[PDB]
Amino acid sequence: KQRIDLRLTDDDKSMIEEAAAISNQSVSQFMLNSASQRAAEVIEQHRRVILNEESWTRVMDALSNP
Amino acid sequence: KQRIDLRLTDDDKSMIEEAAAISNQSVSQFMLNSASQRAAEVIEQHRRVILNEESWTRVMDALSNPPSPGEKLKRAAKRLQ
Amino acid sequence: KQRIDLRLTDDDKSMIEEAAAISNQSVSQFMLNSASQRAAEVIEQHRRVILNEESWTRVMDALSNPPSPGEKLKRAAKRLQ
Amino acid sequence: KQRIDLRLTDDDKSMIEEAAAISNQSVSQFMLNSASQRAAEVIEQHRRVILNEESWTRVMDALSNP
Amino acid sequence: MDDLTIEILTDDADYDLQRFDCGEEALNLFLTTHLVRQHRNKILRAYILCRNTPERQVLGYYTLCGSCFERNIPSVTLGRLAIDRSLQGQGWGATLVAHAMNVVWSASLAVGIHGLFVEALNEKAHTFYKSLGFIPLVGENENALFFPTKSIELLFT
Amino acid sequence: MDDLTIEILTDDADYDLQRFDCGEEALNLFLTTHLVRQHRNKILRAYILCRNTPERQVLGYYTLCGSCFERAALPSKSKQKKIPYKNIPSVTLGRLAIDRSLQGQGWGATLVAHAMNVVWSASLAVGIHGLFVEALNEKAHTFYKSLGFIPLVGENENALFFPTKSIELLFT
Repeated sequence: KQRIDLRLTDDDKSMIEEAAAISNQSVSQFMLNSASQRAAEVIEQHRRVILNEESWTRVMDALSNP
Repeated sequence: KQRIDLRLTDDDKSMIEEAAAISNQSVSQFMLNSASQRAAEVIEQHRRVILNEESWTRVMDALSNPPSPGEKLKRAAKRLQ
Repeated sequence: KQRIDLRLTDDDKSMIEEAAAISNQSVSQFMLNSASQRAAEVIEQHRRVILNEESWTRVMDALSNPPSPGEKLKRAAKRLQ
Repeated sequence: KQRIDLRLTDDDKSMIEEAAAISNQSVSQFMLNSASQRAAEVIEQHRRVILNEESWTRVMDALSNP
Repeated sequence: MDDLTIEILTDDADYDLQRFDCGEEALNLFLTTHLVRQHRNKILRAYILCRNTPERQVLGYYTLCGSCFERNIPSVTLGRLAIDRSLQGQGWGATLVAHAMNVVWSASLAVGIHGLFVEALNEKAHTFYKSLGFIPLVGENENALFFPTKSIELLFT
Repeated sequence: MDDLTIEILTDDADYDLQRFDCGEEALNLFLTTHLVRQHRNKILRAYILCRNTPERQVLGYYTLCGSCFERAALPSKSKQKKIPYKNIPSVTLGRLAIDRSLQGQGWGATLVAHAMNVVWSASLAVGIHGLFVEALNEKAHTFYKSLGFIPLVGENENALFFPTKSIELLFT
């Protein structure tokens, strides 16, 4: 539905083509799936960090006082 | 140097935008780094063979004392000559 | 908002430029991301206590068989009241 | 000796300075070392993939019509 | 002086920070250059022993922070603890530690905390902590000690 | 069938493909699209068994690629020293197919021998310890086993190995 302009370096492109052929995908399917899974990972990590900093905040408040 | 136009769904766009902002990269930066690193590891993992304890043992012993070519195999070798 | 000015040798600047180009980032963005990631990493590491075999055993023992407060510590607490 | 300026947000600055204090460094020293170490990691990984490709090319050339 | 208390750093930064001397240049300088900024950035909570003077003469301090132990299991560590020369040998250090334990016990009722780690630079501090109940640790952790929260709870019964 | 030869695929993509059938449709479809694309990406080297004629129809094919192997985890290695060895070089023969017309005629074996000749020639230009093949099923497994390939067991089951040294022995 949307549109994105991606520029690469003949090395990146050949390497993406090679990996896409290994995994029986189009070059677009490969780029999208790579970005999608990576974005998933990164959001999941960011969620863990947020939860960490909340429990940090909770102990540091408890050590200030009720 | 080169260009690829990806046509993206509106949900995947918002997901990738959140992740690009989390890594403070542009969407294009995020996507190209994701593709380039994933392709590198797909190629590395495709070319490599990991051998468990016993397969490793048999490959090693094969290299130490390599087996004699059997009569069937030699019979094909003399065909293509 | 805030600005940090940084001094570096020619060689350090070239290494940084090469790594930023490989990362498809600009020099400023690469250095920023590098610094904030290493800072976060350092803070998180600083909050973690990594115990070896024996220290772990001793902490677990203390949680199973916790010592009675000693005379000196009892008296300091009493001094608090 | 060259000069590069970076702009942060108070969150990032205070984080860098917590991390600097922790590792017995100044803010300037900390940021420079962070970017240098990371540059080194990135460049060594890139060199690994270039060297893998050089190997691949040698062997694949050897396996072609010899 | 019969008028000293122990308070959280009240974000006033309104304390006499320069006259404090504990005997050790590192702890003095940590007070004068790090304690306030690190308390404000929530890497630690600083408690001050002082008297009810115009400017609250600083006569001792200690720090607490969240931590965890591994190989996440939550804990607190008491990072730094220092007392002015005038107050030494009199058992004021034990008193600050007891007060830090009370802070941690109170917290442990609101949040899971398994115990208190403590940091010991030299053998003087190591023997001091060892004599309050703290369990010595070994190897790469030889300069650290531990006190289970269950023991702190026993203390206040 | 007087005039068969084994040639490396020339990158022009100018052969006659879809009139090829080996009985297993995975190998056939792999030839239909995957072989030329995987060849032009230098993920493999394709060798074509075909007639020495202008029409040049395909009766067989095999693929060669570089590969490397490693062990899962080397234990108790405080013996004398440890110089790690992380990318141990080998060659893999990925897949091999014969047209149904040439079944029961040893052409599988002669193609295997030809691949071994290619690998042995490469042996003198780059260091190559041996030759893995993949055996997807029972017939392929026993077939490769009958040429000297040693089977691997356990999550490496679908793979057999032949040392380069015993390749040199084959061509004494």
